[PDB]
Order: sequence, then structure tokens, then C-alpha cells
Amino acid sequence: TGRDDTKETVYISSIALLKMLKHGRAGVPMEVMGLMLGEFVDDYTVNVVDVFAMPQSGTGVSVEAVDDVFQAKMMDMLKQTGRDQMVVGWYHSHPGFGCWLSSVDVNTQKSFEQLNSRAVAVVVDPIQSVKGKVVIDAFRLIDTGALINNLEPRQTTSNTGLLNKANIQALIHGLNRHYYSLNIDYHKTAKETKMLMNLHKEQWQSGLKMYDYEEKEESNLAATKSMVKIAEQYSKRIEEEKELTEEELKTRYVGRQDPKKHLSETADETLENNIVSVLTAGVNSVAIK
Amino acid sequence: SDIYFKLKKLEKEYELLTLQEDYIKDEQRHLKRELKRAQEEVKRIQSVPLVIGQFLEPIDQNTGIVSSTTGMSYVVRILSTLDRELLKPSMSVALH
Amino acid sequence: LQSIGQLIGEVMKELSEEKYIVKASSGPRYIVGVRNSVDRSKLKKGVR
Amino acid sequence: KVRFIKDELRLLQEPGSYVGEVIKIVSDKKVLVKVQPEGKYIVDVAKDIN
Amino acid sequence: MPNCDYLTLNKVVVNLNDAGLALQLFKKLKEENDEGLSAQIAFDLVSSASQQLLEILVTELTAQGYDPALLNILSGLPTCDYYNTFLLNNKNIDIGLLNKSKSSLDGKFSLFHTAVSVANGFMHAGTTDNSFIKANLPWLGKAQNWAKFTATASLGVIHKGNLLEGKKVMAPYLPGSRASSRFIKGGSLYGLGLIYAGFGRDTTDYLKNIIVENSGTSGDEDVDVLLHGASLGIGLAAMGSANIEVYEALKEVLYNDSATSGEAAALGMGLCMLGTGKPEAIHDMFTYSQETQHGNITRGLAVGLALINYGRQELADDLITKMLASDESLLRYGGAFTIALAYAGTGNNSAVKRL
Amino acid sequence: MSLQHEKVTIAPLVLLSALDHYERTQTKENKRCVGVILGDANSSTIRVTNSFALPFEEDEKNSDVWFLDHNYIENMNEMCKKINAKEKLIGWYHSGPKLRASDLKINELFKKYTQNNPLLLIVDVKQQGVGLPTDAYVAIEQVKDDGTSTEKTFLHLPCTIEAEEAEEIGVEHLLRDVRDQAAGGLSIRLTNQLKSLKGLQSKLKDVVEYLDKVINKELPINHTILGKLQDVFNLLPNLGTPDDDEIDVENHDRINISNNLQKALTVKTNDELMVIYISNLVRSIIAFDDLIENKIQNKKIQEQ
Amino acid sequence: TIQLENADTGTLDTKSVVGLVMFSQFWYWFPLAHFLSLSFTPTTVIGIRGSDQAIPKFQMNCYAKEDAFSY
Repeated sequence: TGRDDTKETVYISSIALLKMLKHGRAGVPMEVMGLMLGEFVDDYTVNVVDVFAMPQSGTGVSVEAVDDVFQAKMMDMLKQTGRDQMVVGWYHSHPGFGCWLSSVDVNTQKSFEQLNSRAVAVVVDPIQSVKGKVVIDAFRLIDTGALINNLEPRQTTSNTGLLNKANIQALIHGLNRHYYSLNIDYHKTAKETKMLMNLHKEQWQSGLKMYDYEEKEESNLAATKSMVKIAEQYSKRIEEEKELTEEELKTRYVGRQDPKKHLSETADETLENNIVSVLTAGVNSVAIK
Repeated sequence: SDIYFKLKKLEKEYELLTLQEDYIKDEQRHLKRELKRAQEEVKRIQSVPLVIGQFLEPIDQNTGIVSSTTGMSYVVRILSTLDRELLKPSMSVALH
Repeated sequence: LQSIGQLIGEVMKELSEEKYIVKASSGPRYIVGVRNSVDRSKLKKGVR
Repeated sequence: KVRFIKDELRLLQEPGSYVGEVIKIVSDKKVLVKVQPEGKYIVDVAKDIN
Repeated sequence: MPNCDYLTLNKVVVNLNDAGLALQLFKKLKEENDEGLSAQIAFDLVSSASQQLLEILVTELTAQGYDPALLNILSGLPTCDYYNTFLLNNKNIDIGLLNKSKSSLDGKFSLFHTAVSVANGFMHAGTTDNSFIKANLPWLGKAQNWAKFTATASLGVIHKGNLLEGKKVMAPYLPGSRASSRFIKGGSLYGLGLIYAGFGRDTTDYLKNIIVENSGTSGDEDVDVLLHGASLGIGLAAMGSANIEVYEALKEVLYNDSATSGEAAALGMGLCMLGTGKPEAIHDMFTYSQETQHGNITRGLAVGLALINYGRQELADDLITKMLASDESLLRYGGAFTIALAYAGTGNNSAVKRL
Repeated sequence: MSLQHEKVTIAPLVLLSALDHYERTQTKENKRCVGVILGDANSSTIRVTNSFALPFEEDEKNSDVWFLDHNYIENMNEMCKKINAKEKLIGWYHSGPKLRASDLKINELFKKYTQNNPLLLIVDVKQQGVGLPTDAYVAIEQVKDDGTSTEKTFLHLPCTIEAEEAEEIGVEHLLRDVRDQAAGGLSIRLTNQLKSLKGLQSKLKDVVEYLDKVINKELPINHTILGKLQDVFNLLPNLGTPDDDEIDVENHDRINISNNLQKALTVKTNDELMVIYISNLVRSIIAFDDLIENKIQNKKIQEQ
Repeated sequence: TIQLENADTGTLDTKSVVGLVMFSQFWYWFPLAHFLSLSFTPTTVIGIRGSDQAIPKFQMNCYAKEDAFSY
């Protein structure tokens, strides 16, 4: 044939993720749209370098609800700064339901497909997102020819061949009907990594400050006293231990959320803080004068 | 002596065991940092927003039955290192 | 439009100094956080 | 210890579970189930129970 | 010494990998010539060594003057033919492979088709076998994509060896004698390089024409798939023969920014010039790895770096630190395998800790 | 204009955008990408939400020569009011690497478009300082320290950087390091004490040096610097005072509790030992029992 | 069978090792997965009848063991 009908693994930068997410969530509940600017290379790579949002609508995303006068005006700026790049797909946020596509969004999808042969749709649902990465997938049109003549899974070949689900129920429904989903990847250069992270100027101040001592008499006093109540129960657990079954041990003497595990945990965690506190205090006095 | 010249090659082999022994300490450190990271996610879920139910009865001891003020009724999984002794009496509970 | 509506409730019970428990006029009870814009003196148990 | 906390955080992250009660068995190896706060939904049984 | 066992003399020639000790070996047996002792060592030398050594030696034996009996054996020519003859007699076809592929799986799905195509080549290795081929004829025939590449490629592995039938199996599927699709045409060149993997000076001369014709062009999709298999074909068939014609020809393809065929070019360079420790290879490969933003081409260059650094040990520590320090996913990936190949086939403490 | 401006929080979208723009205008070798900074202001906390490049030139021969496009700003402001309601021009960024005195002159013109005092937000594109690269400034006017010449000069506003909870999740998990914005165990907190002290060391050196160059080179006097640094000496602790004696009572209290915590953990690991010692006797008996029990089984087969 | 190190002379073959590295990599390109063909080395005793370079068929003794399958 004349095609290879394969979907790209989508590389989304640092620069693009935050813009997509910030606009989706401030704007939610209300479906919102905007284009994605990038670079196309290969047939298995598509870059989402930058993005810009396009104005709100309460009629959801349609081809009759977009502002083309706005798109034009932006591309005119884009040329005067010398940053012009080609449109590589489009992004939208659904307002409250998982990544899937409705009919209205297939109509919007179809025309980006015509404009640029390969293009992606990245769909951000920012209120089922909690790791900044979950419930964000890319999608791409499946042709009607692809279903009936089995030219749909040529995108499972010459790639990793894995698809990682965020919503099992929601993806699987549109996976045969009207889209094929392929997994998303993230990227940055090393200049970006350092910027994204930052180094704090208060990182050095909080190192060299020993906290108030009123809060420290309280800390030691409270902690050492609390470990007496559970120290006693640690004996009663192990009165017998030669009895079979781990759940059994916990049911006889009420060792549920074990007194060995809790008491130890308390011993390690107050211990970590006290060593660091005597360290900070001794550092400041010897250092400064 | 024959054993002794065969040894030379054995001693190199024991040296890779030495390097396994140095390698454990490097794996250990990675896991310990990460156990605290794994735990941080679960604290996000413990805290706000929450939606208030009323705890009915345990049906297991790791999975319960609740009701909500949402207008519905669910089966929910009980997260660990929390009290299972204070779900016996029906009392208000919070679900994520 | 970009500012987006809200839903009225009232403090069912003050639980902390930055966190409150409320009942909404949609029916449901929530445990909510409080923004640092708004005062916590003007928040007291039973206030809209 | 890492696998255990990871396992638990995952249970939360699944959407919920509900509760019903089998009212009848039909001949297509489906079951009519009454979901207690909502309506009745008739559905193919699970792939590990019969 | 005048009375020794030559099995052990051969041990030394192979391990060090020197054509000068190899010749010094055949001088003793030119003054003490019995055709049996001389041929026996000759056969054992080819079998055990690399191809690279044998080529250097042959030149030395035509200058010296020798029997043509010895000259055939150390071209490595008759050694191929015996193996085929054995595999002819003793081949056995599995029923479990045919049944499961036929009934359950389909060649209509790309990922399935490819797996069945990978298997077939390994299973029926030796002489041609047509039992897989004529039964699963509509299944092979109903492929799509690069699953069609896989199918064509498998013909070469099964019909491995054979210098008197190994150009005839690929003869209708060759470019200029087919036009069915770009996949069949390029996967037949990929296949031809597996028939004539190891030895194949003659397979090199043919594929060289295919490379230098299409240089400058991969702005057609057809050309890109055709040349993909053509660049892999020559790296396999010329592997370790040290041609600076191949290395130079494939730089045009790489600099053109060929989409699938830049990955191929990178591997095809490094195979030929493998273990030479070429300073120019290491340098050229590295620069254009950093340079190309296409992800396929970087990966091929990153792996092809490894190959040059076969057998370096200590002088590959400059390379290894550069590959691993980079923040590119592809550079580090091949960076591990610089360490695999340098100390390959004997242990090493420094290498095991680093990894 | 504005008399409310204490701190400028910066989201990492803004810091990255500025960084990108420098490298997508092809402006390098200490030439300047200058852009407008967008977001809410006229608040104690200034928050910069977004940024975009402006057309900009400079000639370093004469810095009283530069190109700023007058069409472009208006058009961008109109567009930017649509996307978020947050966005309005609250200053301009400079790409650094330092604060040139050429930056006043630009700031002077920039005041006209703005609805506030414009901010001069330096974002360094090459990383610097034990502290942040990003340092914020506001144009104010004041009298010098020679009591002569009222000069418009730039008031440092400190920075800590912040992002909404919308952006932040994507930051935390994209990051694939240790982080200086989060921390793990004790081991990482030993690191932190070495890093924090190293920053003091370097910073002290700058203060001494500054004192040198005033009395050598003879740069003009500043009672802002000299006056603040006067305070430092009276704040200074000294040794031999009753106060240090009260530190030592607290150091005994905290190490003693750390001793009892350690003893406790000796009994904990003394438990694990036991469980294993019990496990060892049970495993060894049943392991052997099986072998014996198998011999009898085999024996039935042999007999007929 | 694959042979990592041949016992003909008892010394490493380079070609063998290369083949395995190319086979194991196929992660972003599954089409590239025929590369065991340098790695497979034939296992059979093959004679020569004198210097005629023709294979004689004759009988050789083998000490242990009688297999019920190779088919």
C-alpha cells in the first residue's frame, strides 16, 4: 500500500505539559481547546515542543466554536519573533470524565488529520489527574478501511508494542470504535532539568538555623512518654510466639497494627530528628563565632 | 602446586562475589528513599478533599461496606496502618 | 466565565485552623481545605 | 515493603466497588442483580465465578 | 621443536588472532608436506577463527606459492558446503509449529505475522524447506506493513549457506525483477546478506551497486525500505572483511537523513570495520549521534559505536565515559554494550562493577 | 502604580518559557531576549503566570540604541486577556546574566504601557548561585548615601518559587532525581548540612572582598550595605556567656534520649534473631522427616 | 545449538558473540530479529575421504547413551 498506518510515540516536553494542565484545570468544568506546535520527524516520533490555548466556549469543542481569526493573529506574532513551527495536532480537556472521545470531538479530530497526515490529540482530564501524568493520553483517528481489511494494528509493530491504561474501562471502549491509543512519553534537555528542579536560597538558610528550644523540650518529653504505653503491649504480644499463623498472633493478644512495627517506627523517626538537631546546633555555635 | 595455580582463577571469581556484596548496599539505599516516596502518595489521598460517609460494618477486615451523603452505597477498601478497632461501632468515616 | 461559579455551605464543625468540615446546599457533607485569601477569624462554627 | 504500600495505594486508585444481590439466574449465564441504592442491572457473570 | 602437536599451535594462532603466526604454521608443513596434516589444520583454523584473519593469510600464500588444495580451504569455501549436506539428510519438521499458526493466529494482524516469520527462519535452518512455505502460503501472503519484510527475510535464514543456489532463492524477489511492493524488494537483500553471512565477498559487490545508486534519495518511501534491507545485507555479508568502500558509501545515506535507513547504515558500517579500533569510526559515529534528532538514527549509531570497540579492553574507557554521561536515552543504551564487547569472553571485575 | 510588592513567586512554566525563547530567537553570546511577563500583580505577592517573547535588539557598542516593537505588545495583550483572566503586563524579563545599568533605560520607557510599576525580573539562562538563578527587582527612587544625586535604582525583592497544585503534580513526578525541593532519609539530610554551610562560606568571602575594594579601588560608599552589616556585629554571639552553658544542658538531654532510643532498637533486632532461631529448628526437623518418609514409599515399589 | 566458545581448538569465535547482541535488541523494531545465523554453529562429525573432499559414510564407536528421540 501507499501508507504504513502507524501512530507515533508522542514526546511531550516540560514546556508543553504544564501549559496544557494549568489551562485545563482553571478552565474546568467547561471543555477547552488550543493547538499544539511541534516538529515532525520519522513516523514513529512526533514532538509537542510548545502549545497555546484558544478561547473558551460553553458549547464544548466544535469546528464551529473555534476562533480562526485568533489562530491567524498568533501565527502573525510567531513570525515576527522568528519561532514559527508547524502545527502538529491539537489538545483539549474534557471537563470531568476519563479520556475517551465523544462524536463531536471526532469531527474536530478529522480535520487536523486532513491538514497534517499524521497528527495526535492529547486529552487532559485534570481532575482525575493526580500525578500530573495520569489520565492524560494521546489518541489518533482510525480509518474505516483499517477496521474491515485489518490494517488497524500496524502501530503495535515497529514500536514498543505496549499500551499502558489509566482508565481501563474508558480506553477500551473507543479502542475499536473510533480511535487507536498508543502510549505517551516525556522529555527534556539537561538545561531544562536544572531549571525545572531549581536550587533554593532558603535551602541554605534552614540548614543553619536551629529551631526554638521550647518545641524541643516538648518534642523529647512527649515522644519518650508515648513509647511507655506501647512498650508494655510489646511484652504481651510475645508471651507466646511459637503458635502458628501470622494473623493468629495478632488475633489472640490484639496485636493488630503490630506493637513491634509501631514502636520501632517511633524509635527510628524521633532518632533521625534528634541526631540532626544536635548536629545543626553544634554547627551554628562553632561556625558563627 | 596444582591446586594453587587453579586458585588464581578462583580468587578472581570470589572477587565478583565481593562486588555483589558492595552492590547490595547501593540497592538498599535506593529502596529506603523510595519507600518513603511511595508513602507520600498515599498521604495525598488521606488528606483533602474528602467526602463524609458513615461506616456501617466490616465485611472483611481490609474491605468494608459504607454509605455516603452522596446518596449512594459502596464497597471500599480499607487502607492499612489505621485502626480497625474503631470500625466496630458505626461512626462517621471519610472516603476519598 | 474564566472565574467559574461556586456552591454555598456552612461549617458543620471546625476541625483545624486551615481545614474545616462543612455541609453543602447540594445535600452532601465534605471535609474541605481553606484558602489563605480568606480569614479564619470570620470562619467560626455555623457561618455561611 | 515497597510492594505492599504500592499494592495498597492502587486499591484506592480503582474507582470504587458497589453492592447488589442476585435476584434470579437467567439461561444465558447472566444474572439479574439488584444494586441497592440504584436500580437493577442484568449482566454477564465475572470470569472467575459461575 | 621438530616433533610437536599442531592442535595446540593452532590454539595460539586463533587466540592472539594473527595472520603472521598462521603463515609460519603452514611454512613448517611446506617443508614437511603431507596433504592430510596440512588440510586438517586448515579446516580447523577456519572453523574456529574469524573471517578477517583468513583473508589476510590467503594473499600471503599466493605470494609464497602453495598448492591450490590449501587455497580453497582457507578461502573458507568448502567448509560451508559440508554443513548444508549434513542438514539436508537430518532435517525434521515439527507439527506443533504449523498447527498453532494455522488455526489460531492470523497474518492479518501485523504483530502475530512477524513472530511466526521470526520462528520459521530458525526452525528449518540448513537447506531449503518448502514445507512451511506451501502450506502457510495464503497466511504468509495476507500480511501488511513491515510484516511483509519479515516474511521475505525468513527465506534467507532457512536456505543458509549454499553458494550455488543462494542467489537463485532471492532471484525473482530482487529489485528490478519485482515491483509488488517496496517490502518484498528490500527484504530480499536483507535475506541475501544472512545466506551469505560469514563468507560472501561476491554478495558485497552486488549490494554495493544498490547503495550508490540510491544515495541522496530517501525522499521517496519506496527507496527508504529498499535501501534499509540493502544496508543491513552488506554489513552481514562483509562482516569483518575491512572494506573502506562500504564505510564511505554509507555515510551519504546517513547524512541524507534517511528515516529507517540511517539506523541500517550505522550498523552496516560498524560490522565490516569491527574490532579494527578505527579512530575515525569512533569519532564520526559519536558526532552524528549527538547531531541527528531523529531517534532511530541515534540508536543505530549508539549501537554501531559498540562494535568498533570489540576487543579493545582498556582503550574503550574514553568512549564509555562519554556515552553514559549523556542525558540521551539512546546514548546510554548503547553505552552499556561498549562495556559488553570490550572484555567479551573472559571475566573482568571493573566491567561487572560498573554495569 | 504599585506600592504593594514584596516577593515575586514564579512558576517553573515561566522559567522554562524564558529559557526556550533565548534558544528559539537564536540570541546568544551575551545578547538579549527580552520578553513581557504576564500574571497577576498589585499585590504583596506578585505571581507571574505566563511569559511570551517580544521582538528585541541590542547593540553593546552604545546601549542607548535598542529595538522594541510597539505594534506587538498591544496585539499580544488582547489575545492574552482571552486565555486566562490572570494575564496582564506586570513587567518585562531580562535574560541576564547580570544586572547591567542599561536596564534602567529600558525600564523607563516600559512604564508607560504598564498599569503598575514594571518589574525587572532577571532569569539567568546558565544557572547560578547556591541560591536561585532567579532574582526579581522593582524600580523605586531614592536618595544615595553621599547625600547627593536622587537616582532611580533597583530594589531587590527576594524570591522563593511557587506553582499551583495544578502545575505541581506534573513537576514532582517528571523529576527523576533526589530533588532540592523534597528529601528522603537521614542520609540526604547529612548532604543538606554540608551544602547549606558551603553557601555561607562563599557568601562571607564576597562580603570581605567588597570591604577591600571600597578602601583600595575606591568605589563610592553605601550606608545601605555598611549599615546592614553594622547590625551583624551586634547580633553576633560570643563565647564564655551563660547562654552557651544552657546549650550544653540541652545537648545532654537530646543525646541521652538518642542513647535510650538506640538501646530500644537493640531489643528489636534481638527479636528478629529469635524468630529465625525458632524458624531454623522447625525447618530442619520437617526437611529431614520427608526424606525418611520417602524411603518407605520407594520400598513398596521395589518389593514386588 | 549456539556455541559461545568452540572446543575445536578451544578458543573464542568473534562472530558468535556479535550475533547474540543483535538478536537480543529488537525493542523498537521487531522486524529486525533475524540475526541468529552467525550464532548457530553446526554439530556433527563430518569426514573427508583422503584428499577427495567428499564425505565418507562409515561407522564410529560412541560410548553412551542410547536416545529415544532426536525427532
